[PDB]
Amino acid sequence: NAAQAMLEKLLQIYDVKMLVAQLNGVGENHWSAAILKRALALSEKEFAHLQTLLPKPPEHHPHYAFRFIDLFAGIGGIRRGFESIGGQCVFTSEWNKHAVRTYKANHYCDPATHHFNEDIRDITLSHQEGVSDEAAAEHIRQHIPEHDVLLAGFPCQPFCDTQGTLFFDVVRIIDARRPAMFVLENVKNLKSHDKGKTFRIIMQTLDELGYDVADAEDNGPDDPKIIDGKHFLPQHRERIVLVGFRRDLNLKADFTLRDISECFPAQRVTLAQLLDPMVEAKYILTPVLWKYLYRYAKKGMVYPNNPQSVTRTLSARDGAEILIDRGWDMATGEKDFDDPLNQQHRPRRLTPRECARLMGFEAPGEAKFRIPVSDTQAYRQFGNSVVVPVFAAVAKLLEPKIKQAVALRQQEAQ
Repeated sequence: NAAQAMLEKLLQIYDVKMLVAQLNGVGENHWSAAILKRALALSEKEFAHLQTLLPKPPEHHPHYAFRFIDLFAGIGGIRRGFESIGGQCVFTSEWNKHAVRTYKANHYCDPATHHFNEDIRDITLSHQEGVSDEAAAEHIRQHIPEHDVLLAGFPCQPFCDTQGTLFFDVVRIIDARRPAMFVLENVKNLKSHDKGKTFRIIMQTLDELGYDVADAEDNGPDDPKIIDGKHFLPQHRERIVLVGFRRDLNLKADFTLRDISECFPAQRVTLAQLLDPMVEAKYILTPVLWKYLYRYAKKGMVYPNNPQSVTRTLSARDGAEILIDRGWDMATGEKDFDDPLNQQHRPRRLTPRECARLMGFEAPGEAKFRIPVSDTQAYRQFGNSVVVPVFAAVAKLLEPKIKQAVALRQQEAQ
């Protein structure tokens, strides 16, 4: 009966074609989609191999340090940091079906203690005018469990004041559930958006909810709420981070995101360290694509052997945009672009896994991160993601505060 249980979980994540290929790769039996479906309605090493395609629970399972939810979860960028400090994810909302597949491939999700939602309005009922605020709150609580830390990456939309936006849905959820803390991620320029109206309305809304936001009054060009991944990984990637503390709990104390610098690694990961020395040929640019990309570059090239690539930080400006040199001669390209000899040295694109390392989902040298989707979807996913070690650092700063909050409610239960 357990074999049918694994297959249903596997089919949420992987294409039938991939599972069939994986089963054939074990080299014991011949498999097809139809035969796989038959088995879903046969064992030994095949079972063992399929196990390696699913994430294991953390080492401390089933005992967790605190509870959190994951809104606009993507592929789990914000989740990783908090799972790392013993957190239990008890609810995830993510609209993008392919992102959900990558999420499920890398995060253990027990349906007895966790729920997925696709469309958040289905829970908040924000599109239903006739539902009262209290009835909506009661409805939200049916779907979203009690939690200590709310995590959200919401989209930047212009603006009872927040109505007609996804920010409103997040606010409805914070009000219905009153987590001890929240962490919201947003675009670096949030402060400038709509002549400052968006940031002002967001901060005022959060304050009126009863939350103290870290560094709320520190809004100059050195704003500590703006954190760049460049401190952890070799690319410029800034997001604004809004950390809130429920005021009645008095947890904030001296907390400040200025302390983030304590979390910076001793030595930063280099661009060179993230690259696989051997890559499939399909990553080499096609002759036509190189014609496109070359003219663009004239109207980001990495030289992994040039000493500078130990130092350099890729701008904000991967498996398309970021290119790895394979010995193209500039002068020859200028004289005769189609030179058959120089054409053996077209640059290559980053692979999805190298993009995973660039974003912090994958350690240098390692291949633990599961990518169950197409290269195209994977690039999109990594492009849309938070920088993992930024939020791991934030979680580390919050850990003592989170432990205090859990202690408070456990004592509040007596």
